[PDB]
Order: sequence, then C-alpha cells, then structure tokens
Amino acid sequence: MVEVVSVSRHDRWRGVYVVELEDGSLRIATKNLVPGQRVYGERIFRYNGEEYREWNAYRSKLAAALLKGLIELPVKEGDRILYLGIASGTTASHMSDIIGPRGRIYGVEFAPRVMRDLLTVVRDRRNIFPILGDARFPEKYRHLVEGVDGLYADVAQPEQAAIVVRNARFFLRDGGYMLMAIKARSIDVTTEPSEVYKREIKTLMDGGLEIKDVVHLDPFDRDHAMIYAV
Ligand SMILES: C[S@@+](CC[C@H](N)C(=O)[O-])C[C@H]1O[C@@H](n2cnc3c(N)ncnc32)[C@H](O)[C@@H]1O
Repeated sequence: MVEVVSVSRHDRWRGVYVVELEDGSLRIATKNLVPGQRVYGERIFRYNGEEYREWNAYRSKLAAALLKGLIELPVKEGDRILYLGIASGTTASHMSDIIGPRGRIYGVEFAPRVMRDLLTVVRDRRNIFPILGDARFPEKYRHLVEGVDGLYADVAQPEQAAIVVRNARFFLRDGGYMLMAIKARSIDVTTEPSEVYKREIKTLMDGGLEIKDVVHLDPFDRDHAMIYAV
C-alpha cells in the first residue's frame, strides 16, 4: 500500500481518480475491480474504505494520452471493447476497472507466450475475454466478438491502420470510438507529419473514421502518439 492524502474522481474522465501523494505530487488511478489483486506491480492505494490501482502513464499508453491532454476518455462503464494487441493486460486491466462487471474487453493477442501471461494476470478478471489470434484476420474470430462500443489498437506493427479498418468493419458500432497507438515523433504531431504517419491517417480516413484528436505521448512514451477517431 502507498499512503495518500486524498483521492477524488476526475471531473471529466469518469472511473479515473486523481490521487495526491505525501509530497503534493499527483497520480491517476482506477478503482480496483478485484480488490486485493495487483496486475503489473502497480502500486495500490486505500481511501474511504476502497482500493485503487495506480494507473502509471509510463507503463500504459492510454493513461499517457489522458495526461497529455486527450480531449475526453471515451472508455465508459459497461462498454464492450475490442482490444487489438492486449499483450499481458496492463492497459486492459484499467479498462476492465472502468467498464465494470457488465462491460467486456475482447483481447486479441497472437503470441502464445504472451497469452499465457495474460491468462495468469487476468484469471480473476472475468470481464476480460482473451482471443488467441492474429488481428490481421478478424474473420477467424468473428464468431467470438460481438458489436463493440470501442476499438483500441496497439499491435506495434507497420500498417496498423489497415488492420484497424478491417476490424472496425466487422465489429465497431455506428459512432464507436477508435483509439490507435501509432509510432510517431513529437514533430509528426506538432510540425508536419512524415510519409508513413500521413498514410496511416489517410487509411483511417479512407476507412470512414474521422480523426477527433491526436496527442503525442512524450515523455511517458517518446516514440508514440495516440490517435482518437469516431
Ligand atoms: C505494444 S504490445 C501492447 C501493449 C498493451 N496494449 C498495453 O498497453 O499494455 C503489442 C502486442 O501485440 C501483439 N501483436 C503484434 N502483432 C499482432 C497481430 N497481428 N495480432 C495480434 N497481436 C499482435 C504482440 O505479441 C504484443 O503483445
């Protein structure tokens, strides 16, 4: 347990909590869906009789995107989410906290060894539904994934936008959100987009996604931005 001076829900990012530590320094955290359990050595706080899990933006790109000024948190209580590249569940565990018992994260991951890890991190989180499969071939898991409210993509592969569009066509509800971690330098966001970056964005736009926000993640992640589209 880390001691905290206060915990209060953020005014706009529902399910996310602003935590002030001893020294007046601040963190964000989610309310633990499985009180007593720790996913990636994150620190745990207790306040008013409830347990919170620190959401460390240096280990999760979505927390980084919020702290870098992403316009809104589109992940909501009860959402069904298709998560491409779930890995061992770091960011998904916080999505699982926010969405609560009636939400679902369908977590696609293609490496058996990473899947085993995820099964071992997420064995008591029953709103996470791991799918062993390659996100390039969503037809092979169409029978396992219902309509989703949102699509979150972090597969760390070139030409991720084509994978995103293909999955969105199969699964993403009308007006569903799409959050995509993209390899990007600060200058791609602030100055002028590189060739490879521009083409990812055009692929999304050509796929009917319209870009609502983009934030670079430095220094939480020096090499990525978060693209947000609806
Ligand atoms: C950057 S890690 C994701 C980190 C995770 N999203 C988080 O925030 O905690 C990318 C993961 O995607 C998986 N991956 C790469 N290509 C894939 C593909 N075509 N389909 C499914 N998973 C893939 C890798 O095995 C790896 O675990």
